[PDB]
Amino acid sequence: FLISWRGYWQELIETIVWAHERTPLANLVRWKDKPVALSIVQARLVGLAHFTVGYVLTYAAFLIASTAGKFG
Amino acid sequence: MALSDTQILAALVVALLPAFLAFRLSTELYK
Amino acid sequence: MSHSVKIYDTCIGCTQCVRACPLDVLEMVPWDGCKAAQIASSPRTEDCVGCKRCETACPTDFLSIRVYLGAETTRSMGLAY
Amino acid sequence: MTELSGQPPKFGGSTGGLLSKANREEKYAITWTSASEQVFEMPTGGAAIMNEGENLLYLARKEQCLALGTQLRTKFKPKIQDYKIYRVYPSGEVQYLHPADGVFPEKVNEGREAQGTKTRRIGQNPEPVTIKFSGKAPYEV
Amino acid sequence: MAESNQVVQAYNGDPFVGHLSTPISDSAFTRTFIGNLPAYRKGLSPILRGLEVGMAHGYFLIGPWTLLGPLRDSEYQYIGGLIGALALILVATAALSSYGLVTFQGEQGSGDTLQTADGWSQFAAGFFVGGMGGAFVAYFLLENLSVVDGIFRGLFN
Amino acid sequence: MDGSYAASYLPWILIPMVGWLFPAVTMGLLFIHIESEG
Amino acid sequence: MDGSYAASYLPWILIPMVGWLFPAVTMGLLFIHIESEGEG
Amino acid sequence: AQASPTTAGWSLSVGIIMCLCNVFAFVIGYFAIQKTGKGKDLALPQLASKKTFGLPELLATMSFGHILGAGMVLGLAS
Amino acid sequence: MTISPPEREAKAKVSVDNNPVPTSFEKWGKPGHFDRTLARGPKTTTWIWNLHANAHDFDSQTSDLEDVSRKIFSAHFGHLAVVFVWLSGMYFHGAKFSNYEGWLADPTHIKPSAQVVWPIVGQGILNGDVGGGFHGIQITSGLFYLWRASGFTDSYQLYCTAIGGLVMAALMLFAGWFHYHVKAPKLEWFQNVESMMNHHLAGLLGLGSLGWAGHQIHVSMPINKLLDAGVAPKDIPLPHEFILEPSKMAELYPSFAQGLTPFFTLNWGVYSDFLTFKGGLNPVTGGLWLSDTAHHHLAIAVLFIIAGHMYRTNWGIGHSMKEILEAHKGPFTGEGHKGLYEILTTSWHAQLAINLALLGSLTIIVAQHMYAMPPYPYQAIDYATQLSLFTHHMWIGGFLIVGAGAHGAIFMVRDYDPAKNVNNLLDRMLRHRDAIISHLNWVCIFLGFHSFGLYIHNDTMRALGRPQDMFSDTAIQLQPIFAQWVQHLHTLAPGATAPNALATASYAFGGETIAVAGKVAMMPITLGTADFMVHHIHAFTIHVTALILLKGVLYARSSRLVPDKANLGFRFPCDGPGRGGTCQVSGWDHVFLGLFWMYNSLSIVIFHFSWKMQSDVWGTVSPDGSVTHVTLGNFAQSAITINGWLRDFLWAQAANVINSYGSALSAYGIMFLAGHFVFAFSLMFLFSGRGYWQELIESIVWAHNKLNVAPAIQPRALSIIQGRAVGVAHYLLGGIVTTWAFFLARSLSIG
Ligand code: CLA
Ligand code: CLA
Ligand code: CLA
Ligand code: CLA
Ligand code: CLA
Ligand SMILES: CCCCCCCCCCCCCCCC(=O)OC[C@H](COP(=O)(O)OC[C@@H](O)CO)OC(=O)CCCCCCCCCCCCCCC
Ligand SMILES: CCCCCCCCCCCCCCCC(=O)OC[C@H](COP(=O)(O)OC[C@@H](O)CO)OC(=O)CCCCCCCCCCCCCCC
Ligand SMILES: CC1=C(/C=C/C(C)=C\C=C\C(C)=C\C=C\C=C(C)\C=C\C=C(C)\C=C\C2=C(C)CCCC2(C)C)C(C)(C)CCC1
Ligand SMILES: CC1=C(C/C=C(\C)CCC[C@H](C)CCC[C@H](C)CCCC(C)C)C(=O)c2ccccc2C1=O
Ligand code: SF4
Ligand SMILES: [Ca+2]
Ligand SMILES: [Cl-]
Repeated sequence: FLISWRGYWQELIETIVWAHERTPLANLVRWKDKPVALSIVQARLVGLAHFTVGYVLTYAAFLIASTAGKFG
Repeated sequence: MALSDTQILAALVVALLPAFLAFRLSTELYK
Repeated sequence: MSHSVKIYDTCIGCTQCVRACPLDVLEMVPWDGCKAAQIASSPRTEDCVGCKRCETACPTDFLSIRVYLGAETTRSMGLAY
Repeated sequence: MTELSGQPPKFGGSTGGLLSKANREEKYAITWTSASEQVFEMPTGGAAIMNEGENLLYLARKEQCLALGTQLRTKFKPKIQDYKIYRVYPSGEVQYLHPADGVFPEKVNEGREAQGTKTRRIGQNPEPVTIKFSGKAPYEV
Repeated sequence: MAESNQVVQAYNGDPFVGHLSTPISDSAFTRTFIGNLPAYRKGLSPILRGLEVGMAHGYFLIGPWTLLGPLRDSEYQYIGGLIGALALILVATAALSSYGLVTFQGEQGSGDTLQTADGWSQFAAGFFVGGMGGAFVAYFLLENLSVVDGIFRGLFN
Repeated sequence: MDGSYAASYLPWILIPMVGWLFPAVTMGLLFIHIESEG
Repeated sequence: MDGSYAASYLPWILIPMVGWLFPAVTMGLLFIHIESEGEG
Repeated sequence: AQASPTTAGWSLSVGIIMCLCNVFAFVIGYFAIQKTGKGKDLALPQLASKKTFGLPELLATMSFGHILGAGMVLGLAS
Repeated sequence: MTISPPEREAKAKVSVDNNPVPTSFEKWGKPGHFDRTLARGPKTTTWIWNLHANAHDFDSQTSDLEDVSRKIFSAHFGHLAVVFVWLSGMYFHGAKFSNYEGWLADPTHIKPSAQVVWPIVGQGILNGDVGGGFHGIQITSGLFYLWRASGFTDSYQLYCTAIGGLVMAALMLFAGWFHYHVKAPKLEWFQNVESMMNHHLAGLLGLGSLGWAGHQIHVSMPINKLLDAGVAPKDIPLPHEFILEPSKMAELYPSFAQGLTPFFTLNWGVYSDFLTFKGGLNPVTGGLWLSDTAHHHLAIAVLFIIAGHMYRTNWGIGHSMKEILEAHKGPFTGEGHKGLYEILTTSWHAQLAINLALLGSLTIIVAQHMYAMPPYPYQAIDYATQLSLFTHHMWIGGFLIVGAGAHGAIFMVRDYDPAKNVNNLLDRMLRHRDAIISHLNWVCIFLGFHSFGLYIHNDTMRALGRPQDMFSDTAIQLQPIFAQWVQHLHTLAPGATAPNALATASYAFGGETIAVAGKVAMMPITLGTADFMVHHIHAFTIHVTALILLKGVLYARSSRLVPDKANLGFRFPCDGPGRGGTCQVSGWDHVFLGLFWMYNSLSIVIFHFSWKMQSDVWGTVSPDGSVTHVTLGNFAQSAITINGWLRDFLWAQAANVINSYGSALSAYGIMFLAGHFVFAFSLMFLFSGRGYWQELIESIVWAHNKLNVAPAIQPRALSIIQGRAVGVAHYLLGGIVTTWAFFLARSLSIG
């Protein structure tokens, strides 16, 4: 989410929307909300959230496991 | 010899071709 | 819904924003505030997507046309589906 | 508004055209008169052939019709400045959209009412604290 | 003009509709095949369509867990596959019913009976019953595979 | 019923298909076609 | 999986209830809610 | 245990195989070459079937004849 | 009016302008002359960056296709000059700064070394002892192996090669100057594609392998036969002594007694003494048989010379490529290739995209072929050389492919005419690009779930103590059945489907374990569940890269979001925050994302190669024959989980790079840290945006104004596109340098 920005995803989602609207049997079902790419700010926020969750969990697992396996 | 196990279920794929072509010929002759 | 497109009194009437606009949001109307005797107008902001081509085009020291993105509709999101 | 005429351009089909929205929500139409049968770029991908005389084309979005209009008026030997763009609703109601008063907006015209006009500079907008707990932003006042 | 050997024509005679008429998207076989699936077969009420779709789906949903789930190497292989399939069909029924609840709040159309609140609820009911029955009947076949084999070989004559 | 020839599992399911599924399907399709339009 | 603590039959049914039933029901309610098109 | 090649060219490899392949290549070239006579360098008095329709056609079909003949010789040579 | 030669038209299709561009040094002192927007004057620092970004963009510089073609021709000359300088420097360093003769005398007990570090600030520790009292940096280019295969013996021969390379560079440089300034070929000359192709197939490829087959038969093969017998390089006669003494050639190959008569009389069989078809590897050196390679280059010369005749030029016989193209059109494709000959003769970016794609694919093919059929002597013994060449050719191919996507998009933006492309292949592909891209997207999702998802499932199952529920050869097996079958077919080819082949084409398909010295040269490479999973990972990543780049090409004109994208250009940041935000819609931005994904793919490819070769191939053979591999055959059980790759591959094999300090390999650990640093550095450019940096520049510029040190060329933050270009460049550089250090240290430490 941080590196690749939005317009590329909106175009891809448009191809996916066309793929759904033209696939029979699946055509029986339609989305109640139009699928769109995440907004620019939303992208920044979601990418930062993944960055931070991974950051904290990685270091926590490392710290805990190293200190527990070694016992100080 | 005896025909291979894999050999018997290989002629059926080839038979899928005259099946398709007979279907096409029937549908065209119906016109 | 739609975005908001305001035109301020620093307008010089060069019309470049109208030519840049790819959705026909803007017009030129007669005015007496500038030499060109014309001011930009946004009578069709419900079609405005907010691509900011007008602002890119404006020559005045800080824009005389300003696009504030607002409530998103299928027309404003550029959706063809 | 009334009824729309014109011949559909010579074209074999694309995947980029109308979707369910065209029947369910809204669509757009562009008409233009051509001097000859000439090839033009389809805004949804591919090359199409416009016919001599009247041509009506249905597109998914207003911006697509306007991109086609700019292409018509900028990329053709005798320029085509005759195209009209309408919004078509599924109720059959047709709404004339472009050019508004018969004249392209790039040039001034009488009888046009200014909208979005602000009788001040950008730097003369009020402070947000002076308008907080209303629903307005400094450009809306 | 002696040039229409092309097989890929405009979809439904409209070249400006986002689709192309191809031997997969719009040929006589694919049309008469998909159009006569229980989802599109004319003269069918929604509950019967759901019944047929559920029968098929619940029947084939036994296999994956049966041969690959965690109970595959236990003495409850077929029972484990059956339980997984029943839970999957229950979740799918909940999903179908929720979709119907949300998509048909407004005005009920008059086109096809399946695309209404009543029609979609009937389709969900049919799907639930058909799926549970198809999973249970494929389970019952697998558990009694010896009698099926003896029948198809004439072993009991 | 059995068969020392290879792929003896093929007639196992192929005899019911030629005798039950295929005839039922063809007869149903032809019946719908006979009684079409009205 | 077992438990020697008091009333160790409680995780037996609470873990499926918290992991399967609670999320299914709350997501279904929130789904029908955010899609509700009642005016207002 | 390699491929044996006739041992010496003498009378069998040449003429009986090579000239025949060149002749049949000239026939197929006279039968199937499109631009038969329009090269930068033209041909000397036609008469027979060698330089009758251009030096380029003759040279190209003789090259193809030697291709056919080398193939024939190496193949039949076992 | 410079140096004017007579004519040299030869009554040909040559047509040149005598002197269109005069030579002068003034435009050197006016940087930015080739662009009108830059010739005015730099007002902001952006002008500077643009000066480098549009240097080779000859299209945006002038509208004359002829001038662009002449520029490209002369730039090709200058580029060949640069490459000639590089290769001549390689030969010079091998001549006067390498232990090539000491290595030739005892290749097994020595290491190839060139480049002597100057002893200063303690960097003299980089001159590690490579053998025979020689101290320097060990090279993994494999130059010594190519030189022994060529038949080099003395440093003076390499020095002559270096002098000749400098002379050839001067030749190419002068040719470029002369053909852009003096005799400049007209546009009509470049458009003879039939002539160009006939010449390239016949004269460039065919005559090249013909001459090299001659050199291999006359110089490489006899010297290599004498080296493999141990005659020692000081006792082997010079290469020309075999031409001056045909008896010396007959004593090594008795076929040379019968002369050229077997050739002219088609008596080729007697040529069996040097034209062979053995198949396997040389037992003494582990490389390919030089007689097999000589016969190969001979047959390739024959095929390419013959192929150089299909196309028509001035003499009527041949083929019109436009005719062959226009003939091919079927019921699914309207008019097929009608109009492709015209765009492949007036658009440079079209040829460039095609050629970049094929050349990148060919370089990948070269890596995958040279690793398993080691063509040079003692190459397979040097696992560092092998791994290095493999990964290098991989990276080169991947970059060329990304460039191919780039220039396809550029063609679409710049040289696409819809009037010249009506109901043909291009038109119909544009008319169903939604179908194409949606299906490629679905295939990419299916591949990601069914390759990486298998790894995640195995990590979770193993963590839970459920090894029987894993995907592995010992549980739920996913056997590469088809690849195993093809390996078996390859093994049985010699004597059966390949009668005249003595051995298998490559022992990686199966057979004996060819071993030279203490190490194993090449042995069968078994394939199992882990190989299945890695291969489908490769499929997934290649398909995703293709998805990104193909989407970039097919929508460079327009999309449902941006219908007039063609007017915005190939390279532009966006078209506003409107429509929800339209960031990275250009073809350039698709190239930008495809760069990262190609990096991902090739990193996985080279990691797979390194680990598989260290686990199931490379190792030490015993006098009994026992094979102890480098990492003890740990691939099958470790390469099936991500934690296995993190521990047994990365963490385990990184032990050499981190402990490299205080030793000759310390520069490798230094560059390891350096690559990590540059990768982290790139994230600032990729994660941020130009507005913040420009606003910070505002305050810094205010501080400059305060002390009156403000510059007239106003500081401006990097443009959006430039921000991304910097980001991707530093990302790729950092990551690739990290893995370069990792691979070199690991492979040099394992002996
Ligand atoms: C990872 C995916 C996966 C896995 C592991 C399985 C696993 C399995 N599948 Mg399934 N399947 C899958 C995906 C999968 N499937 C998909 C994607 C489809 C397409 C939607 C199918 C559709 C399919 C069908 C249709 C059937 C299976 C069946 C089976 C089982 C066959 C093996 C066996 O027990 O032998 C024994 C196999 C048999 C005894 C065959 C049944 C023979 C009956 C009597 C039919 C006779 C034909 C004839 C028309 C009789 C009709 C009578 C009528 C006229 C009244 C097996 C456990 C079979 C099954 O469920 O077993 C009952 C079966 O019928 N699969
Ligand atoms: C917020 C405090 C808290 C937390 C984080 C947990 C965590 C956990 N509990 Mg426990 N529990 C709690 C309070 C809490 N408990 C209290 C106060 C009681 C006494 C009423 C219990 C009684 C209880 C039982 C009987 C069991 C667990 C069990 C569990 C485990 C499985 C989840 C579950 O089944 O819960 C179920 C929880 C309940 C039935 C009671 C509700 C718990 C409190 C009162 C509500 C918490 C609301 C929370 C603050 C809302 C904020 C959410 C936030 C994201 C917005 C899990 C690790 C299971 C276990 O032991 O695993 C082996 C088990 O069977 N809990
Ligand atoms: C048999 C004739 C012939 C040969 C040998 C070549 C060879 C070459 N061409 Mg050319 N070309 C030819 C005919 C030929 N062309 C004709 C008739 C046309 C008109 C349609 C063109 C038009 C054409 C264009 C437009 C371009 C080329 C380019 C190239 C070079 C790119 C390939 C490369 O880099 O490989 C490796 C390179 C080398 C090995 C360099 C050594 C080759 C030297 C320079 C020439 C050989 C010396 C001479 C024949 C005598 C030595 C042999 C003798 C002692 C036995 C290459 C050296 C490209 C270019 O300019 O590259 C710079 C390019 O843009 N060609
Ligand atoms: C799917 C079809 C296909 C494929 C697979 C290829 C693939 C390839 N082509 Mg080809 N091409 C095609 C279609 C195709 N082309 C068609 C239909 C035409 C007719 C217009 C051409 C005509 C063409 C020419 C003239 C040449 C190629 C060459 C090449 C090879 C370049 C390798 C390289 O870049 O390394 C390095 C590059 C070189 C060694 C030579 C570079 C030659 C120049 C620089 C490129 C061509 C210049 C271009 C024709 C200028 C005119 C265009 C316009 C300005 C009028 C490559 C493998 C080149 C080659 O060497 O073929 C073996 C080359 O000479 N192509
Ligand atoms: C580890 C990092 C990471 C991951 C996982 C992804 C994920 C993905 N990328 Mg992406 N990307 C990344 C880094 C990453 N990216 C970076 C750094 C960049 C900047 C260059 C990009 C830029 C980029 C582009 C331009 C594109 C992608 C594409 C894709 C998708 C490919 C389709 C696929 O693989 O199927 C799905 C695979 C996954 C979702 C991986 C996770 C699957 C796990 C194993 C299963 C999870 C189980 C279950 C769902 C858990 C639910 C939890 C429960 C509580 C609900 C995929 C979802 C391409 C695409 O869209 O292809 C269609 C594409 O166009 N990426
Ligand atoms: C490879 C061969 C390809 C064929 C498919 C093979 C298996 C797939 C079976 C699917 C069939 C599709 C069923 C729906 C097809 C369907 O219902 O179509 C629809 C139609 C009646 O439905 P409607 O007209 O209301 O539907 C029209 C639209 O809804 C179309 O979508 O039925 C028929 O047309 C009659 C069937 C033709 C009768 C064919 C005669 C066969 C008798 C001769 C047999 C010869 C056998 C010789 C060899 C022994
Ligand atoms: C293991 C391989 C699995 C693939 C088998 C199934 C093929 C999938 C698509 C079927 C049609 C394509 C084959 C006929 C090839 C073919 O050309 O068919 C014929 C037809 C065009 O042929 P024409 O008659 O026009 O031939 C005249 C030519 O000169 C046209 O210029 O192609 C099409 O109908 C367009 C659709 C092709 C695009 C479909 C490709 C989809 C990508 C799938 C990739 C699979 C990977 C393969 C592994 C290498
Ligand atoms: C045909 C075809 C095909 C194929 C397909 C597949 C591959 C499959 C399917 C299959 C399936 C999917 C089958 C099925 C079966 C099912 C069943 C057989 C069912 C059932 C049910 C029952 C029998 C009942 C039950 C119940 C109930 C409901 C009630 C109560 C309880 C109980 C249980 C009794 C295709 C398209 C390719 C092509 C064309 C042709
Ligand atoms: C840091 C940063 C800046 C600020 C960066 C600037 C102003 C670049 C500064 C470059 C200096 C002036 C040159 C230093 C590097 C030289 C090019 C190295 C060569 C110098 C020779 C002497 C070797 C941006 O403008 C930007 C824009 C868009 C996205 C991300 C970013 C971003 O991350
Ligand atoms: S571009 Fe700016 S100054 Fe010019 S007419 Fe539009 S609003 Fe006025
Ligand atoms: Ca189990
Ligand atoms: Cl592990």
